[PDB]
Amino acid sequence: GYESTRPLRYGEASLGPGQPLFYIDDEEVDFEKVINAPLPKVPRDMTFTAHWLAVEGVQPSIPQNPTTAEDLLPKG
Amino acid sequence: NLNQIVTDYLKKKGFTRKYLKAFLLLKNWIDNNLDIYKFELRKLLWPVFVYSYLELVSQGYVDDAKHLLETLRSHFEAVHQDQLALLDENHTTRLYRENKYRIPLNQSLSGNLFHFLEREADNGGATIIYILQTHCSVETSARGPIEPYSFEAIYRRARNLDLDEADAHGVTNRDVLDTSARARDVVMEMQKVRENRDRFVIEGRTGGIGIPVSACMFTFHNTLGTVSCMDFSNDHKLVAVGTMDSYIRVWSLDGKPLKSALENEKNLKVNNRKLIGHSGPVYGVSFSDSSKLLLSCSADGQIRLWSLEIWACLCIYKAHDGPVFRVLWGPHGHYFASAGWDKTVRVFTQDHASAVRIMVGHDTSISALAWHPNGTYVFSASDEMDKSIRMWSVITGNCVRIFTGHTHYITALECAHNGKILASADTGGNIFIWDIEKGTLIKKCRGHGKGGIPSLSFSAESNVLVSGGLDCTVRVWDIELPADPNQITPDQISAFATKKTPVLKVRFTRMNLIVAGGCYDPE
Amino acid sequence: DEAYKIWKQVTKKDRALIAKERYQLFANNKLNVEEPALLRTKAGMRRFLKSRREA
Repeated sequence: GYESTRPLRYGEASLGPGQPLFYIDDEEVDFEKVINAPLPKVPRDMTFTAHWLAVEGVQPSIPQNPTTAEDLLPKG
Repeated sequence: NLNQIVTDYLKKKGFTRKYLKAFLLLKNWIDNNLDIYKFELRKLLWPVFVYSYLELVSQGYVDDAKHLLETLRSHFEAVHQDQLALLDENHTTRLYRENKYRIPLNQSLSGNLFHFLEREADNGGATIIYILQTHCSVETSARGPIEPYSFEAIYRRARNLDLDEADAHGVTNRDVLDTSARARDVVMEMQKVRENRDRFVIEGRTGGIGIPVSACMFTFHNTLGTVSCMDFSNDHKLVAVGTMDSYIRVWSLDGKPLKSALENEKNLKVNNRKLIGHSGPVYGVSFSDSSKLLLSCSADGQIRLWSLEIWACLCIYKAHDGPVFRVLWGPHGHYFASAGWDKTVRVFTQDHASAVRIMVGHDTSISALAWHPNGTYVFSASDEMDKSIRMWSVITGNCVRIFTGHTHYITALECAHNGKILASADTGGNIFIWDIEKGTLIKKCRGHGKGGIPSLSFSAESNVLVSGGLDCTVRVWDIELPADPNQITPDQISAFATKKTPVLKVRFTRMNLIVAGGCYDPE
Repeated sequence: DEAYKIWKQVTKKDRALIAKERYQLFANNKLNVEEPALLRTKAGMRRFLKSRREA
């Protein structure tokens, strides 16, 4: 039961001053709500591409490479 | 003092104080030349064969002679049918033996041929050199290359010149120059070739900087973190990924259709395929020495062998208790090794269902494997309380070297192509370079971030190293800095950053060019 | 012709500069060690990408 995609919520109870208790947040629902709900979205199929990361030791400024704006060269 | 302990232990233990190869080589070399020369060089094809065949008949290797004659009959089925039939002692053979073949050639072409033969002397060059010196005479002339429509033939035909004696003597230049349309110093020539070639050797490195390198990146989309392992084939034609969903997926790297030998699958159009049959996550994939066979290992504890011609499993190996983590083909692809959770290193051949060698001595799980380029040694690394590297001999099954010094989980091992240097990487960002014969550490390389360096690769001459990291960077390392002319270590040559793609595999080609692969995470 | 003349008129200065650089590099058939090295940069590749988008 730990593969659920629902968000995990916690509720808080009190045993007194400074004595909190935590319980899992659940709630009874109807079968109509669960059965009639829509399905999630299907992701696209696996694929691959290619591009030049460097040419003769220099990275070109193409959309597929990171921008210069955003520690790679020695400075000793 | 460990030295005192070792000395005491040693003191107390009693220690005192054939022709077809050459023909194919020549054929390929002729195929790789410029067109303007191809007319001349082909004249060498017919003699080298005939005499060679006769030689076998003289040495009693009748079966080899028959095989050679049959294999090369196709190349000459359209011209030499009568001669082939006669060969399959006659007076023609006696004439061949008594009269040495004449092979006219150009001076520069002869020089190129001699230098090429010397350059490949031990791979088949010696055979052709001996055959030419014994049963041939290469009458060299200072003319230009001769072709049916080159300047030489056109000029000679237009001016109605005669036929030169050297080129007079089953196709010959005469039929191209006829109206119907010098000697040699072999052996001495080889000596001169070697003497002159010895004058252009580079013998040091003083000053300058490292070497420029190009990189090509392959990126995988819509994987959702299900990809566990990746591998490239030997010729950079295929890529395979194993996932957490128990299946393997293979793609052709240029998008062309993949081919199947099944009759029903004749002329099928798909450029990727799925290998199904494991029951748990796949943690290793290894291409065999075009690649025909694939090896995989999974968390279910099994090793599987697949055929890439029919795309189906052939054999299952079941020698492990618990998950298998790594599997590796040998340098030439008949032996292979595996390791995993139960702390033992196993060596198999594809011939036998049971492992042929078992290696015991690690105190923890195995996390990395590597072979030696000679095929007789293996390397293993363990984690946790025992972070050491062990070297195993395959003939006996014993350990011969232990390397110590890592304090983080080890992710990769790699041996240099010269068989003398070892490299390892861990999750702290360090790379250790070890001398194998002395068992000592040569040096450390720093600059990668933390998380793991899954892949390393050496260049053809083993003077440069390339590493790929989970910090989304690819880095290049100088194995020896040049002599003084008089966070990151100074031996790094280059670092290339990727666009939100951790690097899983990097490999060097024959040139100063590398290929890397990874999965894109937009978040 | 006329297209050839326009081409020459448009490219003369750059061709002269490149020829002068190459001539200075290899004076006397010897690699002069005091001349600038031949290195690849990012501005030149940006110019190439501009031309490629033009094409």
